[PDB]
Amino acid sequence: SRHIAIPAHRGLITDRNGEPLAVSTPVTTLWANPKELMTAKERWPQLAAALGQDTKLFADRIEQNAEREFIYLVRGLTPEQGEGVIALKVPGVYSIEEFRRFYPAGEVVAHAVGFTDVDDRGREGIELAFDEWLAGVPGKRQVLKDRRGRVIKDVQVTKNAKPGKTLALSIDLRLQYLAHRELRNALLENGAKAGSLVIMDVKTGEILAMTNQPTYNPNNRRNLQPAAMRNRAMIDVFEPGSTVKPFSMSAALASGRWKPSDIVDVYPGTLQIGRYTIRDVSRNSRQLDLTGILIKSSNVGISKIAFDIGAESIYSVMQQVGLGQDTGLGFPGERVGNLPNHRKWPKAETATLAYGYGLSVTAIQLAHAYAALANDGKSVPLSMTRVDRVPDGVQVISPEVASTVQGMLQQVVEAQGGVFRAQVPGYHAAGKSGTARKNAYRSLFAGFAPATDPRIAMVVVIDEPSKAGYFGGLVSAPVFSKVMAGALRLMNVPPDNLPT
Ligand SMILES: *C(=O)[C@@H](NC(=O)/C(=N\OC)c1csc(N)n1)[C@@H]1N=C(C(=O)O)C(=C)CS1
Repeated sequence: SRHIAIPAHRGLITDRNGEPLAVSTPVTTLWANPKELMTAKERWPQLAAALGQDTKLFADRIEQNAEREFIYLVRGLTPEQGEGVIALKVPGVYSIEEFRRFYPAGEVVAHAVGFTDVDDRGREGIELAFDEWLAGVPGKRQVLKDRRGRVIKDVQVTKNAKPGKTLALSIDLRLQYLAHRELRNALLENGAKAGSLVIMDVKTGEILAMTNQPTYNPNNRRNLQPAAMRNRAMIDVFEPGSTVKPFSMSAALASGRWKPSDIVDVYPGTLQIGRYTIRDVSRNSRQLDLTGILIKSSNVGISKIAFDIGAESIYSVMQQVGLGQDTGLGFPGERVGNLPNHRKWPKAETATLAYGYGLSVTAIQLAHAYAALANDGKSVPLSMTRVDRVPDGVQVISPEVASTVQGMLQQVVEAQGGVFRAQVPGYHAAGKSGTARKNAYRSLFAGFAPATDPRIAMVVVIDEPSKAGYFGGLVSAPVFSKVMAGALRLMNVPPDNLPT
């Protein structure tokens, strides 16, 4: 009276410049027909020894499967060892060439690229998200096999196997390597638990780099730490704190009620709402301008503006920029987080929202929001694939307001008492630091550069540094500076810190 398969070649994954990130490698699979093996039991020990398996257990397996016409012996071998096994001429042993992925960049892009399971199907990262694109379609062979199950003849092919298609990611391996190295070093210098760093192109929406620590070698899937396998930029939610204040400020400027030169009274550094007390870390301020509120990261100052303008305006900005919103990336394990909403906002939620307490975002969401702000208020859809034709953006923040806030974030980095460690020598940079209290802290910095014409947005999240420095401007700001400094030269962006 059979229907055997023709493996499809799994589609190549490259970075944006064509560097291979996931490559299908030929392997040899060996299967057997126990009906033939039963006629050649004397050959089994030599075959067993060559496969690794135990002599008596392997013999027990065949004796147990004597009546079956197909069984698997082994599925992953090099074609070097596959040819060595084939040369034994054992009756009933047949071979099939399959594919197993190899990841040339390994740990550098393990979380973004992801990996494949035993069936060459996508399980994590891009491999999973674009499995349909990458997998291709297996084919159906037909062969004449007699009563013994011996493949005697080849009668027909029922379906032709179609290879998967190539996919170019948005990731720039040069930028990915830099962010990976700098984030790892920063975690070691701070003795931190974990970290994430994302770089995005503000003009096209492309994710140029996305790294997390700890990472793993997807070529070493020796069943490592599941926790280490977490793509934190997409699956871990956190309260963004001060890094969300530029969006609260954007709502204030768009309200018509506030200008940067306006003053807010933040004395004595605390603000009471019933049983709840809002508190600033530095409580030696009285009058602060809107830029000063961001520089000093005054929670009181941002709260007073929020009460004046209303939480609805702030909620609308944070929602439209994507905080706690679906990214559209289609990553099955990716987290949306949560953006609290109310019909009538009470005072406590208005203040906490404006200073980012009780909100849940991802590092990718936080970065995308900063990308929209940097892109004069236009939100460009997120993309993990190279973008050749840029989709239309949505104007989420008015150009004037976004431009004004950009200037304010530049003063945060450049002005007296600002986050000078986030300065990117040679360029004008802008950003906002954050420190979230979980005696353990999370240190954040989000920003963009060059301020004169933003090109790149970046988010640096370091979880639980355990050394002396713990402020976002101390722990995460230097990482932004180091990575931003390298990324601008790697993209050949002209330095904008020039003389007047
Ligand atoms: C801004 O992020 C703000 N941080 C906080 O208010 C919090 N803890 O203070 C240490 C917080 C917000 S949500 C949560 N669970 N905890 C001020 N920002 C910074 C900064 O690093 O930018 C400071 C200079 C100190 S606190």
